[PDB]
Amino acid sequence: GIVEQCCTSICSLYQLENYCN
Amino acid sequence: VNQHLCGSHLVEALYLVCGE
Repeated sequence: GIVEQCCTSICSLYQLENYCN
Repeated sequence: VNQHLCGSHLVEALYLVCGE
């Protein structure tokens, strides 16, 4: 999920945007 | 530059890009 993708690894804007709301 | 986003930095990034 979002912590694995953006915290453990590095995520792009469009990955991050998939978690909006 | 740290490109990882954790904890409240991750929440602030979401607030920024999602606008809420």
